[PDB]
Amino acid sequence: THNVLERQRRNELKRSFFALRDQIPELENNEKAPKVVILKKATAYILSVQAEEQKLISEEDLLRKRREQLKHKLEQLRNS
Amino acid sequence: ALERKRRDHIKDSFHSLRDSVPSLQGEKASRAQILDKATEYIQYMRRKNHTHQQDIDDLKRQNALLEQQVRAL
Repeated sequence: THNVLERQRRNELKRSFFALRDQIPELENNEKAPKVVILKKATAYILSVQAEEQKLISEEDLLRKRREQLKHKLEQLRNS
Repeated sequence: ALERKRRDHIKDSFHSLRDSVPSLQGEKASRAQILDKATEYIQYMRRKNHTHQQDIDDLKRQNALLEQQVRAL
């Protein structure tokens, strides 16, 4: 009874591993990637997209400050 | 002796993965939930980084135009 429910959790965990692996560019459909590689590579990839998000927010903030600087300069020239 | 070390690496790597997923913060999630939440978070972050990169491209185009308006004066 618990033996059939046990294999059902094992099957769902296996599918969960594949779905995670399918999200990692370095592992995408790498058929034989073991469990500990999927975990470690998923962690590394997650940290990379968090670092990327921080970089883009920073770039975006600078561009917006440059935009306001440029608009102020344009307005100053038009009124001088 | 090679099997207990390998499952101890699995356990540590599950903990590290779980700790990197913000929605799992302070949750003793199951292994299946850790995997599913990390998959969903990766998909959410990929879209969010794509949107940010498109906003950046827009700002670069606006700024290049503005600088041309400035230089024309």
